[PDB]
Amino acid sequence: NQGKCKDGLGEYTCTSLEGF
Amino acid sequence: KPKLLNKFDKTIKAELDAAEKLRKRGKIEEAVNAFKELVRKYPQSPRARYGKAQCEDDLAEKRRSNEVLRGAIETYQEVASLPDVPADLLKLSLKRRSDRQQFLGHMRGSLLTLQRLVQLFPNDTSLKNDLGVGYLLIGDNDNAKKVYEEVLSVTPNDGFAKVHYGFILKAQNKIAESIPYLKEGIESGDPGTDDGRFYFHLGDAMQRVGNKEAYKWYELGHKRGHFASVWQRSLYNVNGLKAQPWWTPKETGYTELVKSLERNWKLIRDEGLAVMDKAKGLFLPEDENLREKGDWSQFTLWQQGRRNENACKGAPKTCTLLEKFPETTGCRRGQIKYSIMHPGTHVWPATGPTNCRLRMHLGLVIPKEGCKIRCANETKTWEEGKVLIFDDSFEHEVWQDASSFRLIFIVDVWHPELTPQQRRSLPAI
Repeated sequence: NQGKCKDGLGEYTCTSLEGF
Repeated sequence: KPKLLNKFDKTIKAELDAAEKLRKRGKIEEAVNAFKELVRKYPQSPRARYGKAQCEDDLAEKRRSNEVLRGAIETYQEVASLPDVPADLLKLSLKRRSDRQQFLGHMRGSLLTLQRLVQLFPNDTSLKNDLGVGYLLIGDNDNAKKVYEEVLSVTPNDGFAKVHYGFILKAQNKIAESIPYLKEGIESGDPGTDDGRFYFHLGDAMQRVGNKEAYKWYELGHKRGHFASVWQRSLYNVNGLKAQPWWTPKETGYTELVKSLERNWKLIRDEGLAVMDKAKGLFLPEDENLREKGDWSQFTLWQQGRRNENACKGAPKTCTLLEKFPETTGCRRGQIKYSIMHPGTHVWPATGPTNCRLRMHLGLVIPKEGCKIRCANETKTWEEGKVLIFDDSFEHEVWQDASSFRLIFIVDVWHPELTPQQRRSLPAI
């Protein structure tokens, strides 16, 4: 999403996943 | 009934089935070995290969291994690379490859697989929808938008495509246009449309356009379990955390941090003013489409629990002071930042992304009138040298109608009920 959810919730996903 | 067996595989169905049963009984040891024997014995069999891959996928499950899942991802690939692969099996194998790449975090790879799937199956609209998700996940909203336009042009009633189109429109500030798509897609009841992401933004779009319908949808989203409450609509939550719009320092337990901020507020102020004067470019405009109007910029010292070295060269004493408080410098779901807001500014009602932080505001330069902040149903004012604390996972709104700038210092902290383990493990936001 190459942008971050700082003050709001505007990105499709706010996190980066990597594992279990 | 999925057709997974090509002509040759039909001749070895007995061995294939025997092996699948060992997988379905959790004997991933034995199942891996049996499907391995079948792959050696029948190196061209797609179903044997798919069995190997499914067992590799399960083994990466048990041992929770990126190398393991990467192997399974190649084996799903291998299935697709064998001759005479049945279409249903081809689709299953590549779809799971894309999904497991995403589950691992390889969004670029997933995207590649999804493009392949759409080339292979040009009439499958769910695959096209899935491709749009891949684009969204890499932050490529332009391509996502075209994909969902194509879906709708063929199947204008597709609810999944409706909600996602409306999401993209809303994110682009096309608020009014966004509303009918989010509403109709939610109302479709189709698979993947019952997602709090679309309730959240449908309500927010309505509020921005002054359509009183907004809280109706908020309530519906809370009815379907997506929000903690109508007033607290964050989506990256840990349930079971105390929920109130406004906190006292005592209630939060971070009494020592409040003391340090208030006792040393003038040093923090002066360092921020010095950056405003000599390095104003370090203040960046708010960039999450939260303003109706006005000028609002922030100078960030920490984000996702990582110190910004250049920034802290500009506020060195403030960063040194803060380093003593891991409850904030290690809040990987918050920031530490100066915030300047000028007259003529109105921040739309808005919600933060996580209930895992509380937000402290230290007043640095506060005009005597014109500045205020509402959280939930209560509006408050800042004070120079004093800390306000609110849970920004509740709807909040800000106004700046003074005759000079308002400067505060924002210090996010882990929600106090969160346990050390959670603070180490929660993904960063």
